[PDB]
Amino acid sequence: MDIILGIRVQDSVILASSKAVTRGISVLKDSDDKTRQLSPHTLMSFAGEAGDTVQFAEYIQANIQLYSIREDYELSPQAVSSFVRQELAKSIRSRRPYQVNVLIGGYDKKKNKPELYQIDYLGTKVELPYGAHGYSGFYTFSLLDHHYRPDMTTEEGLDLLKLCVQELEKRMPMDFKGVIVKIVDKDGIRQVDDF
Amino acid sequence: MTDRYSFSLTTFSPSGKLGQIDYALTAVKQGVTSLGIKATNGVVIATEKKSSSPLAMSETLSKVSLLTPDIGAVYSGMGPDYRVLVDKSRKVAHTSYKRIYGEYPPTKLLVSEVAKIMQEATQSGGVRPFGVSLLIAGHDEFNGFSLYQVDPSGSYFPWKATAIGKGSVAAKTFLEKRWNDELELEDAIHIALLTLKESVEGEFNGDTIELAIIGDENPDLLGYTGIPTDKGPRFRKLTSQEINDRLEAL
Amino acid sequence: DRGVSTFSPEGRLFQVEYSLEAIKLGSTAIGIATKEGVVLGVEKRATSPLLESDSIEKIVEIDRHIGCAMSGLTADARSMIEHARTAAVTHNLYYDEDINVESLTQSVCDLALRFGELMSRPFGVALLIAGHDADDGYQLFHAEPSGTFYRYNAKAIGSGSEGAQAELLNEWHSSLTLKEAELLVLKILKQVMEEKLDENNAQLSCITKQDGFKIYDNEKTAELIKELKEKEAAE
Amino acid sequence: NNYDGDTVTFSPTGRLFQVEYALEAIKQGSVTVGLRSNTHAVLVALKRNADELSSYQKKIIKCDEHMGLSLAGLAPDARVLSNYLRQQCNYSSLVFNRKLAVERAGHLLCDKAQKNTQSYGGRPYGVGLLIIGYDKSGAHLLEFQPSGNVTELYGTAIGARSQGAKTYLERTLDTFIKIDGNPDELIKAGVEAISQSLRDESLTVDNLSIAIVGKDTPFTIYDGEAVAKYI
Amino acid sequence: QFNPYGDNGGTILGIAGEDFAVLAGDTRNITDYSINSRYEPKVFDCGDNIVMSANGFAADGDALVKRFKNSVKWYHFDHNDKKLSINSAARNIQHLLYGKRFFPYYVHTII
Amino acid sequence: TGYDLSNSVFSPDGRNFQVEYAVKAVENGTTSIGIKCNDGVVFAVEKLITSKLLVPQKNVKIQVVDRHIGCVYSGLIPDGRHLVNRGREEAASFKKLYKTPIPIPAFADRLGQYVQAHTLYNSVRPFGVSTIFGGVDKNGAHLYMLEPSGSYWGYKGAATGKGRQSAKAELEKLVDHHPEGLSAREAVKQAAKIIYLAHEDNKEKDFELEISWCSLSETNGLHKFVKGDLLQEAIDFAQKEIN
Amino acid sequence: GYDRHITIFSPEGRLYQVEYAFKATNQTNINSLAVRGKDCTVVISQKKVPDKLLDPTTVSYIFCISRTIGMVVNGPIPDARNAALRAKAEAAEFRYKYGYDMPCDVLAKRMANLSQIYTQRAYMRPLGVILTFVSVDEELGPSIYKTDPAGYYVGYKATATGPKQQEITTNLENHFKKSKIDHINEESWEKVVEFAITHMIDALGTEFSKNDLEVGVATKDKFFTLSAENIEERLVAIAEQ
Amino acid sequence: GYDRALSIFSPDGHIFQVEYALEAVKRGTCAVGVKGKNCVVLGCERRSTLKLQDTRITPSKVSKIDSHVVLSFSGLNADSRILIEKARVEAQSHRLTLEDPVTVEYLTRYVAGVQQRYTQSGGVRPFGVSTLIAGFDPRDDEPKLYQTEPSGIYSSWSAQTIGRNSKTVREFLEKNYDRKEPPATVEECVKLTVRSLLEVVQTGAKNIEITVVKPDSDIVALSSEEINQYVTQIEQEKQE
Amino acid sequence: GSRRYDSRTTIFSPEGRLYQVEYALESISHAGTAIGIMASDGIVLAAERKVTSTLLEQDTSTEKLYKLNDKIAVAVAGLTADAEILINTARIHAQNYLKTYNEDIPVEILVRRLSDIKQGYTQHGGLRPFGVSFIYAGYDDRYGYQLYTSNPSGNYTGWKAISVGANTSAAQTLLQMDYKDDMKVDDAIELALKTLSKTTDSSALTYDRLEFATIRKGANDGEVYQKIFKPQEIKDILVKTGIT
Ligand SMILES: [Cl-]
Ligand SMILES: [Mg+2]
Repeated sequence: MDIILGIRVQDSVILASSKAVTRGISVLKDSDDKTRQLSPHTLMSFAGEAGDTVQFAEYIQANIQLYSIREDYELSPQAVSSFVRQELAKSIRSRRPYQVNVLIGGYDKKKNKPELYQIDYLGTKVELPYGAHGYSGFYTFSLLDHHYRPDMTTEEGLDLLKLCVQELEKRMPMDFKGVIVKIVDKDGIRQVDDF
Repeated sequence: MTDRYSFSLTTFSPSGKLGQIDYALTAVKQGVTSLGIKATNGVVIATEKKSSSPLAMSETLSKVSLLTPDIGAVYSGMGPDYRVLVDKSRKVAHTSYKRIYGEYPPTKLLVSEVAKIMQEATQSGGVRPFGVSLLIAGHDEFNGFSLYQVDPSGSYFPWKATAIGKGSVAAKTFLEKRWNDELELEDAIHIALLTLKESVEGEFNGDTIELAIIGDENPDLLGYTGIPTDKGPRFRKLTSQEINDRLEAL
Repeated sequence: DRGVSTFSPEGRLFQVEYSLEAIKLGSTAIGIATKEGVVLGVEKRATSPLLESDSIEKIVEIDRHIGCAMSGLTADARSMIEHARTAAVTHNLYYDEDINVESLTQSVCDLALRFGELMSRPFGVALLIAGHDADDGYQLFHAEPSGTFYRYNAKAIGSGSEGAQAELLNEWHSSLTLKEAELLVLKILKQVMEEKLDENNAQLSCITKQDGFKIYDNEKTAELIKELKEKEAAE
Repeated sequence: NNYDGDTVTFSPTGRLFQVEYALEAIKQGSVTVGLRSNTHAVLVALKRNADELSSYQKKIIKCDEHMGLSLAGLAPDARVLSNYLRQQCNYSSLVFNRKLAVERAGHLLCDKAQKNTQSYGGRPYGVGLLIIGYDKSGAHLLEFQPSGNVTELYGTAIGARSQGAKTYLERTLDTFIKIDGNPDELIKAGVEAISQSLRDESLTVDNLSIAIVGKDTPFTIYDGEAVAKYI
Repeated sequence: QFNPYGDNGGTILGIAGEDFAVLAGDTRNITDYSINSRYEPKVFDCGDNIVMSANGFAADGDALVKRFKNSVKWYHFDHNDKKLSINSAARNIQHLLYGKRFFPYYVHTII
Repeated sequence: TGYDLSNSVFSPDGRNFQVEYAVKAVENGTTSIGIKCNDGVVFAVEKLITSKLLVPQKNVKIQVVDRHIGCVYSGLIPDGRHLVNRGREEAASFKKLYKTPIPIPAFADRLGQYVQAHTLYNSVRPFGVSTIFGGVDKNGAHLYMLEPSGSYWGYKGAATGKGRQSAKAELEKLVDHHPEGLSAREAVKQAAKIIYLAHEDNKEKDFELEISWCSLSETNGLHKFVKGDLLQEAIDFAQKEIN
Repeated sequence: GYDRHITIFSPEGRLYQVEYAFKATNQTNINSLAVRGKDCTVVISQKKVPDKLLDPTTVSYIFCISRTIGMVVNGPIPDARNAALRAKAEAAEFRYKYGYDMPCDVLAKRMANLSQIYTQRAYMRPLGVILTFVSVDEELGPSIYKTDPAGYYVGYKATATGPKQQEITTNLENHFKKSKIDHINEESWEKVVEFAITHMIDALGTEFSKNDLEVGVATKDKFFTLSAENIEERLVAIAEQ
Repeated sequence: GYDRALSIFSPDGHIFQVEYALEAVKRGTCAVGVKGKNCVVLGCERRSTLKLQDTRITPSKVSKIDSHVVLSFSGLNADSRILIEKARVEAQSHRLTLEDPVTVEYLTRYVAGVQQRYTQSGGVRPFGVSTLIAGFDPRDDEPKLYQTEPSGIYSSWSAQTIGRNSKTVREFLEKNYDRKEPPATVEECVKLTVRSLLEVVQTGAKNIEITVVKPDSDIVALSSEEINQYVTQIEQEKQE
Repeated sequence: GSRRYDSRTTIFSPEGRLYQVEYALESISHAGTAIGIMASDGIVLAAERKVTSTLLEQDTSTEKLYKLNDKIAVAVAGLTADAEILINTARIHAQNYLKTYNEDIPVEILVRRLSDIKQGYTQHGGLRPFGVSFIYAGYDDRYGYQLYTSNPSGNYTGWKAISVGANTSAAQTLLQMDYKDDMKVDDAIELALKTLSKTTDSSALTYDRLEFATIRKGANDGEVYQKIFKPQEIKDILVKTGIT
């Protein structure tokens, strides 16, 4: 865990997540997918404490999938994010809190709008045009402040994202073994295989 | 050992009646008459002090009870059941309202809480319903003066004026003739005393009658001075002497 | 009404005695113990021809060395089997060994009387528990909802039990082979069963030291049925 | 009649019918005999079978190295009560390094059976027990009944047709009490005692069950070919 | 602050032959620089031809042995006087020790 | 009706029939007595010898509470044992908190409240015993008798069981003939006689006598059993009086 | 008719178990009386010791609840002692929690509320007793408050309880009609006890020895019971007048 | 807590509360399950005494437990919601721990176990519900159809019906369903299911519901017009 | 013990019916009639007060119609006290959903949960069921305007127009006659009142014996408004339709 990014453009949300899983002085894996599909039009990326991350992601995934079956209806990205926030807000005052930070990228089919939510382990939710967790933000936020425009296409968003990864690969101390990129739009969730 | 009665003692009969509630209402019917009348600038509640023995001091037994500084209550039916309800009603006004909002509850909501308690005795395990009907008179800033009846079922209704217990049927008819929307508080007290004389049989004086009002604020009954916003309780229990004064001009 | 754990004037628990009547209504189950193994067989008894008979699971594995057949309210047996399986595996975890057949049966029978006013009523199912261990060898047990269990050389339970038990009395001897016992279960099942016995409405199983507990295929049982019919016609 | 629905109800004559019905389950049970001398104590039990294909129901249970009982009635209830005795004997050993007195063993069983006869929901135990043991005050024999009543005796018998064996022991009292330092002769007296309760059936090799405890003898049970000596 | 553990010293030694086995231990018991006993045995016959010793903190060692001896007794009661094999004893002792994983028996055990 | 089917139910009389039914079980039991004396109390009981097979002296019915209180009862023997077990718990918690051994009147109420508690609910059965008990404390000797209802009083003499009326009559004579008081050693001898006289109401089976006593002078304020020479002396005294 | 076995309403709105608990009150066949003086409150009760084997000193239906509060019971002794122990605990707890001695009327209310619970809750039976609480309250002065199995309670000028209660009640009623006051206008408690005994003798029509009566007296800061000799002294004073 | 043993044995060896729960199932609207060569079809009756209904929002008779399994029922409607909820929760719980969706047999076994627990638990009555559970196991093309009942017994069926007049429709299916050759196509299976309901229903308007389940989470509910076409076709062939 | 006095509220009859549920429905059949009618542009809730007294305070009274949130209301038929227990639970459930998802609760979800509570009282606990039937009138952005009913059994169903309480048989026949799908709110108001006016056990239908409420999109642009009618407003709507 370490690098998770998010960019909301005109018609989609793009999430980029690092592939490295490191423990000690060993990179144990270089192809790790740090994300779970919560619903057909809602994707959550995650980063934080080992074990907690996946355990939390899969727990949320199960609850959203349960809701979908019960009501035969997909929850809006706003509704899923509020549910997730509340779970983390409970967690922080527990005996052992989930030390997990997340980005929730979703496409609201009723509004026909992409939405990106950034939620930290304390339960601090914000809707943003672009977001990041951990040390990544110290580079990417200023970069996106400069280069981001609200009316960009998905292809323009991917080039904007390439610009972030290049900067992180140049200035970050750790080797994060590239990123898996996923696009969330009106047609659902798909993975970019060549990045 | 332990309470093994975890099941309902009030159940639906084939006809759809809830027997124990009906029987509780029958107990209320046997009880002594009490009444309430709402005026434009106040509310009056009254009842007869049925003395169990002439050696008994009827002053010690209070049928009309303060619940909050602006809310009072009277009953018809089983006295012990009423006494515990007053204890619970006083406490719930604090625990579920005053300790949260820093002010006393409005009449309707306190009535609602008492009603809840009485409903639970109709459905919870190993208990019978309360064998009383309450009349709750009160005032609050946003609703003004109000008068409510609460039955053993937990149902409550707002009244302009009403009566419950022994001679309620005749007493309600009497109140229908006399009640109008322009009644002043003193006029309502007068009518209350007239209505109550019909149901009372023996002696009729300030020592055998218990009567209280929800009227103007009473700064003299507050117990302290210095806070302008605190102006005193609207609930006042009329003295034995004060009742006898109004019985001369009856 | 009356208490669940009440004694009758004769000195029996009403509910336990009534559960025994439910077991008599159940489908037949037969068990035979030999020195070469223990055989377990049951009547499936499908309520309708549309019911897929292979889904009727009245013979059940507890461990590799312990099998089980049931009769009565078979839904009640699920939690008993679950407990038996957990007891067997747990004992292996604690002691690094197979659990004795008798000790397993005793553990199942401890559940039996844990009812009252614990569960609300006794079990409405009897179990035939067959197995093998190193100490006492091949064993067959009859576990009732009274909490009692008897060891048997052979035993029948269910609707045709008293008729089948009288037949097992005459036929059983201490030198029976496994093959002889297989045919004997099929023979006695065919006698007490309402519908005509075949591979689809009757099921065989066995437990041996070498191969453990095995439920027989419908193909294998069919050959034993055909072998049985030929041998009876041969004299 | 109207006062036998549960154990919490007294009859108009002061009887507890559920306790008496539990007592009835013992009379239906197979016969078992208990007797002792000054040096040894012996249990003899007639085991019962369902049919010729079945095994014979085990009647005797070991509680400690110096104590054990025989049962008559509901076997699962004997298992519960014997398990409780095993724990109480074991508690005395671990905590106090002390073998539990046979008298205290009886007192504990009495109090355990009593609680079931005074509370709603539960039921009385449906079994009678004969406890033998050798402790610091020599050989002992107890008779437990599920009413709670425990009784120390020289000899006794419970179960079906137990009156025959009980009469014999009442006659033989003076003889068998002085069988000191001789296990086989004390058993012989017990086997002869249980024989007075037999009808049509006789004592066979897999039918008879004998147990013994004494001065230099731990509680040990004899079944199968080991009891062939005494037939 | 109260320290629940102590060190009672001593040492033990187990050797296995073809048809036999030995378990030896010294009889000295100590605390700090003082001798408590010159003869305090810590190698016990637990029944079923199993000998056991739990050396380190004697209070924990005695507690463990006492619990195992009791485990052997209940194995007989619950499984028709079956002999507890050495491998089965070992596994039983593992569960005794691991049950106190977060407040350990301070002993090195040998059977 | 049906008022007698459930415990804690008042009949139209104002009676608890279940408690009265428990009294019948007490009346069915063997005779037991208590005699208050100068500086203590004496307890005695009838033990029916059902069979020759009963070991003599080894089925003890009188029970000690703490070290200074004796308890004996008639009726359902297990119910009595349950009450004594409670009494011992009550006495232990009293001594734990207050240091001093429990006074007899204090102890009497502890049993009284516990027995009374078993008449308040239909989920429990009343006690099927009347319990005679007492001992010596700081204020001297006390004798009590407790019944299934929870009712108890102090007594000069007490008796319960099948031969209670015979024993009561004999007790009333002792109170009349000894106004200044009866000694401890005398009370043991009289106790033996009264059990033998009360045995006439249970004379099918012969019996075994059992006596205990607390006395400030004779037993130093502690509860002891009467055994050996003193027991045989009391038996001989009783044998001489019946003939 | 299971509505007569537990405390639930009958078709006519009655609680039969409560009514039958009232009848248990008279099972002892004892009459009690309570009156107030200027400085004191006196309670008297009949004492009947039928059995000769009883220790008469232990036979009592008057209880010292607290230093200031006394209580006489009309009803069976087990329920009487049950109520007494609970009142003693409640009085003690009150003092600890609120820092002053529990008033007689407050204790009466508390015990009445407890009694009320038994009339509403099914698993608990009513106690078959009537509790008469007496004290000299530091605010209200001489006080008599009485509780019953219904959960009813009230203050009294004077009161009586028992089988022949009505005869005693009217006897006292006629005296207070004549005297025109709420109490016994008397300085010493000794003469208030004499009044109580005298009017009980007149109402019941029986004479009393020292062992036929039981007396409790409440003064400021203490309640106490009289011995046989204290009563005998009191009986002599009545006889010589 | 309320402890009463409501489900208990009677002298003849019957548990009347379980048997009376079966009567509640017999009162319920008819439900039918027929499995073909490559599909399963769940047909359901809807009583026509209720007009002025809102069929958009009214609870559907067939419920999805997961994307690949469905549950229909006969009996008390309120009771069925509790079983469906528990089953849906267990379906997600199974995916979470085993990383694989439930088999139809496993899901049935769970639901059946819940029903059984309510026949020997204190303070509760049995579920007045029988269920038909149908679907396809993960990565499997073999059709599955199971039945459960209040007692807790469950079993697999080539075709089965439950509810009111179920004995009539079971009679129909017993002669019309061939084991050697089940309905080869979707149309054949739906037609046989509709035919079987037309023996009992009344009219083929808004009284019949049909749900078709195919492999790999392919579930679709038929509309009024689609079902009405089968009704029109069957009646014309009948007049012969 | 206590077994003697247990009514066994959660058992089946030999016919497979729940005794207490059936008897609770019998209780509800004597309660004041409540009608719900759903139109294309709104919902009407109408309810008849139980035999009014002239001295009853009418304006500051609430017996039949209760507000669950800004978008959902209920009409009650049965024990008012029982209904208030369930109403406060439903009010809380709606706020829990809003707190969790930052969205107003869908109507069906609220109905299902309230119905599941009622179901529980028929299957376990040994308590009597709630003697209450609800008509739920509400709006959400999924299904729009919705009418539901629930009863003591815990079974709920959706409706275009429905009645509960007294004379439902007669009331449902009249609604089934005059109702149509393209109906407006103002027409539904008239139908509701006309139906009550014919099915009423009273001599004549008056303002003081009625509670009335509408749920329209009659607010300003794409938003829902709840209107609990005042006494004078009921008086005016009764004259306007020509009943008085
Ligand atoms: Cl209180
Ligand atoms: Mg943040």
